[PDB]
Amino acid sequence: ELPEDPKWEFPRDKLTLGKPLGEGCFGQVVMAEAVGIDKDKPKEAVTVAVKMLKDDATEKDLSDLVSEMEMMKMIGKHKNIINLLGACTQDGPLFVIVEFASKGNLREFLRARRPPGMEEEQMTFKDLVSCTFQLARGMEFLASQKCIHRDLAARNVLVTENNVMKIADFGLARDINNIDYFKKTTNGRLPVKWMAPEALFDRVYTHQSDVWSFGVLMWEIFTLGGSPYPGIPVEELFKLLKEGHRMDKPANCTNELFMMMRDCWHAVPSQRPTFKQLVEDLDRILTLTTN
Amino acid sequence: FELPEDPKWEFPRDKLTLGKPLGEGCFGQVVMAEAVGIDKDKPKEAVTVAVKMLKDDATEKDLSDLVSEMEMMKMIGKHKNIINLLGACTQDGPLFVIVEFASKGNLREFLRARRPPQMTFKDLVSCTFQLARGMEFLASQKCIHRDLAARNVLVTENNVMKIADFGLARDINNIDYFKKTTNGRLPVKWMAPEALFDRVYTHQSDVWSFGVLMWEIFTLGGSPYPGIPVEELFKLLKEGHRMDKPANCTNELFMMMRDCWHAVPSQRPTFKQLVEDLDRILTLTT
Ligand SMILES: Nc1ncnc2c1ncn2[C@@H]1O[C@H](COP(=O)(O)OP(=O)(O)CP(=O)(O)O)[C@@H](O)[C@H]1O
Ligand SMILES: Nc1ncnc2c1ncn2[C@@H]1O[C@H](COP(=O)(O)OP(=O)(O)CP(=O)(O)O)[C@@H](O)[C@H]1O
Ligand SMILES: [Mg+2]
Ligand SMILES: [Mg+2]
Repeated sequence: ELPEDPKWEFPRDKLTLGKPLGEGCFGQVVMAEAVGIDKDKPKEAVTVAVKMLKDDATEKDLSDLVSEMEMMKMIGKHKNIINLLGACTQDGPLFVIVEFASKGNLREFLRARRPPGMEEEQMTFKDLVSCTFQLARGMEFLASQKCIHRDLAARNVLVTENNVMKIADFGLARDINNIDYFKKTTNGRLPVKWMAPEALFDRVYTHQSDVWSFGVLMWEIFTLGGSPYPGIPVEELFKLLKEGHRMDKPANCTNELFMMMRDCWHAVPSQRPTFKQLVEDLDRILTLTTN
Repeated sequence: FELPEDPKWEFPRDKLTLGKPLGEGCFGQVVMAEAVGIDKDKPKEAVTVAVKMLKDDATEKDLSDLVSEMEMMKMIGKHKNIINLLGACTQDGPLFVIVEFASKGNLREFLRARRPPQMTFKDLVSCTFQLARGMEFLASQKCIHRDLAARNVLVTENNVMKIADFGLARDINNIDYFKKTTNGRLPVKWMAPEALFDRVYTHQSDVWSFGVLMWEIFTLGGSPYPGIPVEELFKLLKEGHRMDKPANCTNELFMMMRDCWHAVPSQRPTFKQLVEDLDRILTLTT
């Protein structure tokens, strides 16, 4: 029932499962040591992350984990994407082997480095811009691979030992050319506070709906891991989005970067910047920083 | 989005004092609260309650499921072995679904906490009987739970077993829902073969789940199909694989589990038959 793909298959006896990285809703992720995984360096144990099902897994949990594996095969290598390293798909549970990011998700990373008195090492304004630029490059790459993430948010970004930002969690990602999928998708399982109005109301997913999400990701970054639409329950966001409600400027944010967020949140999707435009604009801001 | 007001279930927000979170869920949050007017007979009286609500990262489906859960609980009458709806805050704010507090939490953790390195055989039979009575009542209210398991049973300060988590429960008369259900969101290890392969949900699919619940109880919160990943259960169920007898279990109670797991749904006992058979075992025990 699981697909065979010999070029991605990693032998189970070379994989040593270690500490769980969090107890998980639709699966479990565990630290592991993989010995041959780097073909250049056989006999060398690489620390990896292994996504697998839990005991109380649903049919949909297995579907989603297979889809996530296949979506990662279809997406090329990029510096700012969590890349597939391998899979165990035969004579046992499904293991999807991905790059370990030692510093965890970006939400927790930002929150851990907050200055005191909002209610370890601090991030500079330049660091937050570097972060945003890196993620813009990741999404420009994804858009070019015909991939809509649909679940872009700080909690779905991972940070490596070298502070490289990596887009992760491709379980909800779809090919923009998947007509049949988009024609029948009923009730959304995308966090409402990160959804483009057209995605929320009309079930329209494009790279431009990902750009809206990127704007919320920017807001998350410049609030040092704040929660969007603070004090507004999801229940009331529906009505507020239709009336053109938008978030206000974070503390760690210039008017320039806040106007970019506002552009990301244009009512008309084609009037939002492309990721390509976001990479160029952010590059210019990063080089003009003047610490 | 906006909910209609059902005046008989509406509770005013200013009478509800949210307290300690009882654990962050996957599709929502449950919090302890004090509700003062909640019992209409006793207006002055502060009742400790549980409040189900959305999280900040809530999906459209999370809101749907919380509304459905509230509506399903309205249809179900009061019963000692069911978590009952007490009220809802549905207007000018986030949806609060107010339910009976069970101080000792879910049955899985309760049993695991009392494992030898506290429960008698009679206690485990009492547990099973109580839950059989709960499900007999639900079946009679035209409710299919679909997600019967130890983690969806709550234990009160007085060790009363209460069936909980009606989020996935459906009315047998909900044909529109059953006609279009795509990929299941029900834990595979508790699903009747007909529910898993054919998307057929009946009281008899709940009876299969009850059998797994029995196995969970008599293993003191064990994990079903031990060492068998969900991935390989699909094939094993088609070949008629069934779990073996727990240590703390009589041949009688194990044969009842096996009956609950009959291949043919109509050949599985009804909850009514399970209540009568378990009553007899409870009175003949000790
Ligand atoms: N490749 C990887 N390297 C390091 N940490 C990773 C990782 N992939 C995931 N993680 C982290 O492991 C933890 C797993 O927690 P959990 O299993 O509850 O997932 P989650 O909280 O992200 C819910 P979901 O992924 O279903 O949206 C998270 O902190 C996640 O960011
Ligand atoms: N009415 C109630 N009284 C007391 N405890 C309750 C309760 N309803 C839920 N709980 C407990 O609160 C905790 C929060 O978990 P929650 O109810 O969100 O489910 P869960 O964490 O098992 C995953 P799921 O969302 O799928 O149920 C659990 O320990 C649960 O058993
Ligand atoms: Mg995530
Ligand atoms: Mg539960």
